Amino acid sequence: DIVLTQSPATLSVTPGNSVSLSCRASQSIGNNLHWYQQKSHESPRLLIKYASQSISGIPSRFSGSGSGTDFTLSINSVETEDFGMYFCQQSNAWPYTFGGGTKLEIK
Amino acid sequence: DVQLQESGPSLVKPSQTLSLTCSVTGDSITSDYWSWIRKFPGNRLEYMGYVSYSGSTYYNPSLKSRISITRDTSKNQYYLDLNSVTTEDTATYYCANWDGDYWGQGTLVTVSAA
Amino acid sequence: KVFGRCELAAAMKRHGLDNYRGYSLGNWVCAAKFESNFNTQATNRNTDGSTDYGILQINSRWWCNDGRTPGSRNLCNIPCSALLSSDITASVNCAKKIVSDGNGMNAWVAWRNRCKGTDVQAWIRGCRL
Repeated sequence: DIVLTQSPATLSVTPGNSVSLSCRASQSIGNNLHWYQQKSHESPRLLIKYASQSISGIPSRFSGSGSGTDFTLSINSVETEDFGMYFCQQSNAWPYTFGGGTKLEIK
Repeated sequence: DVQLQESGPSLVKPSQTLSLTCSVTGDSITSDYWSWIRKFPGNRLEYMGYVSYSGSTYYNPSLKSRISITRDTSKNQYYLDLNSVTTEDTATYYCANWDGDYWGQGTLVTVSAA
Repeated sequence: KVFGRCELAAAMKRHGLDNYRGYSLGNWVCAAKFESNFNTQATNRNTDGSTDYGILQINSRWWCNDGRTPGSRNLCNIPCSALLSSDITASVNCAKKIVSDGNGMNAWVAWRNRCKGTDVQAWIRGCRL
C-alpha cells in the first residue's frame, strides 16, 4: 500500500507563531492528499482536500501545498483552537491510507 | 442538513461478529458514497472501506475479507459487520461520507473475553 | 475554453489524474476528446430531462444539481454550473468521485465507445508534460 510518513511526530508552538507539517508518500499520489484535524473525544475534521484546495467553514490560516510525494500543511499564526492531531490521507490508490499523525501542542 | 450517528454494542467477545449501524439524517443514503474508518489505541487511523452508489464496495485488504458494508434505504442507514474479531479490533469506529465532510461522533468498541 | 490536447494532458496531470485509481492519464484526455471535444462549455440535453455538463460531460441526474432535472441525486454535491468553467478543478473533483464507483470510467459512454481498449497512451504522447 501507499505509506504516508508524517513529521515531526510532535511539534510544540506558541500561539501566534506559524508552523508547517510534513507528509511524504512512498509512491507518487498526484494531488490526491487530504488533511484532517482530530481533537480528543472528537471525530476527524477535513481541513484541506486535494493537496491545496480550501474547504468551506475552515479558518483561512490553514493552507496546503505539494504534489507527487512531498506535501505540507501550513498554519499561519497558530491559535489555541488548533492544538490537536493532524493526519494526511491519500486517495490515489485503494486502500486509502493515513499518515501516522503529527501532534501540535502548546510550548 | 446532514447528520450521521453510530450505534451498536460497545463490548464484544473474541471470535464474534462486530456489527455497527450508522443512521443518516438530512438526505437519502442513495445520494452519496458511505464509509467506515477506525482509530486504534495509538492514534493509528485505518480506512476500512466504503460502499458507492452502484452497490459496489471497496474493503481494505488489511481486514482479510472479514468485513461487510451494507445499506438499507427504507431506514436510511448503512452498516458495518466485522467477523471473527480479536483484541486487535478494539478501536473507535466512525462512519462518514466519502467526501469526508460529514462524520459521526465515533463509538468505542472493545473486544475482550471479559 | 477549448483545450489543446497537450494543454489538457498537462492540466490533468497537475490535477492528479496521471494514475488515479488505476486509470492512466491517456484515459482522461481521450475521454475529454470524445465526450466534449476538449470544450469546457459543452452541454448536451438528454431525453430523461438531464443534461451533461462540461469537459467531461457530467450528468445532472446523478452527479451535479442544475435544479431542472427529475430524480436528481447530486452525488458530487456541486452545482452543474461549476462544471462549465475554464478552470477544470470542479470537473476533475467530481470525475474522481464518479470513477471511484465500481463502474469506473464506464460512466463515460464516449470513453467506453472510443477509448476503452485502445492505445490511450497515444493521447499524451508528443506532449511537453
